[PDB]
Amino acid sequence: TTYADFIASGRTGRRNAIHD
Amino acid sequence: VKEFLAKAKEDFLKKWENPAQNTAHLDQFERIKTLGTGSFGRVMLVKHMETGNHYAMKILDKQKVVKLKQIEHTLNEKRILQAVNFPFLVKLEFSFKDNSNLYMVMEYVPGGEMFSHLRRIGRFSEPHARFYAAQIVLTFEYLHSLDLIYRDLKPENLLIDQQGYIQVTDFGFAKRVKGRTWTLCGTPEYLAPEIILSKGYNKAVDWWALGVLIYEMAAGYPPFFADQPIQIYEKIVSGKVRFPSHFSSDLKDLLRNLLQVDLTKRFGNLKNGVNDIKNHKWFATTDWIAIYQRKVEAPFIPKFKGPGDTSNFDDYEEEEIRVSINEKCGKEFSEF
Ligand SMILES: N[C@H](COc1cncc(/C=C/c2ccncc2)c1)Cc1c[nH]c2ccccc12
Repeated sequence: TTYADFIASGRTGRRNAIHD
Repeated sequence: VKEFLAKAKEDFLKKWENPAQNTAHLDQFERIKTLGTGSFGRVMLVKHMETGNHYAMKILDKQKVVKLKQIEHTLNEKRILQAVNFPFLVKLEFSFKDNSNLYMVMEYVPGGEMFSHLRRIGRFSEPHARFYAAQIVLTFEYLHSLDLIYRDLKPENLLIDQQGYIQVTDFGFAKRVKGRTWTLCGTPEYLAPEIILSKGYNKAVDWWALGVLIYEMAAGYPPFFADQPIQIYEKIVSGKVRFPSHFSSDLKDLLRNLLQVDLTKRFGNLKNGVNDIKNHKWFATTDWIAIYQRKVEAPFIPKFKGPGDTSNFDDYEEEEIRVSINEKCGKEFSEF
């Protein structure tokens, strides 16, 4: 399930901003 | 509304043109605990001795800010924060600087990040997501009316207060602009196609981020994710979006228009402005005035055993605050 794929991804923690 | 905004702009402008400066000293606060850490700064819980109040103090290392070329963005943040005032914006109480750091003391929101709550519970119901989303709608209406673009919307930057309402924080990317801007900034999952394509953008990017926020709040995961930013950016510009089975027909409709890759018809950036959003089916039951007054029943009240409590916040390695005996970047930060 998409829920499962999300929890298994490396993007469930606090996401950092970008610029450079 | 138009009546409210008009007067709001008057107060903001006076402050914007004559920013308060150096309204406190480091030695007037007691260091309690670190609440977050970033590349050029950190946020700590502190206790103000005179009043016995607890505050969140954002400390930025001037040298690291310069290395990361965020000087102007930092000046933008403070100048804007000391001038705004809205029920859903965390209040800046004091600001000052010393030889090494810049300091911004804000009101403490013990409830914690929406992020933490959202992840623990999985997803919020639609009435729940609608309650929070409505607060962002009015906040963006407010900010934009002042020619301010937020550019940093995400669950990580939303705090939940004692009344259960949201408090937006982190104005690191906020900027006052009329017309287009070009800085590549934000968070991968939340970037509008215009930003990734590097082609001059306006406040429409905030409304797009609202689209991402609502989806994540209601689904439990963002509409666009993958382990590599590139991979995430490919999905955002594709013009493709999948919606969970439980999403209501209206919600899917509100999101199709918000996550519109064609910013020349994306809700919020149309002739009707924000009203295309406020008068949409999914918000039919929302009493916008009730939300601003905070007279609506909150879907959840965070708990705390007392002021100063930090259990709604993660633990972070406690590092020491040093201040060199030599001024570091005076000129660059003179107006702060
Ligand atoms: N995302 C964390 C916290 O970020 C911020 C940023 N600005 C204001 C608050 C405000 C937090 C807060 C907490 C409780 N009550 C009131 C306000 C929190 C680390 C982080 C990412 N970029 C940063 C840049 C500078 C310092 C830290 C970070």
